[PDB]
Amino acid sequence: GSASVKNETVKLSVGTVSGNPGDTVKVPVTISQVSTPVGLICMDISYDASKFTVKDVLPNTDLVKDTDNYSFIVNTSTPGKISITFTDPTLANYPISVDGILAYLDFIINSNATAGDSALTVDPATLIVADENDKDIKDAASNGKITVTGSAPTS
Repeated sequence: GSASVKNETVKLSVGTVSGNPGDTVKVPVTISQVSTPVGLICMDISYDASKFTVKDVLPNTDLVKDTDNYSFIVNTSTPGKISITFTDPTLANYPISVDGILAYLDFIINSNATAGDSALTVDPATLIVADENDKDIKDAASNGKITVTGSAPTS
């Protein structure tokens, strides 16, 4: 009924994870309350480049399919910024209108990283979630918070 022909408010959610210095932490970006197929996703992750270091990111292939159609775009910007963009032209074949995790962000917590809570600032302006009707339909709050335990003498 109210989906596709009607656009809803898609929540982009992230949570709080914990890790140790030298431990690799994976931050899942959760997409919730989606019913209309999304096609345009862009997000800038501005994080602490000294405390964390991104390895790579895992796209959820349930949602993002046939990434070879340039549906998967990751530009590793100047240290601390990750420009991630998922734009899929294959949205009629694969309608991302189902919930789950969008992508998993893998960050290594640095050896010299200080304990405490440090959140990853996902830039809300560069964060764009538009469907095939090109409407930004996101209720988004995304600051992936990583609680560094600091389980060591110090680091």
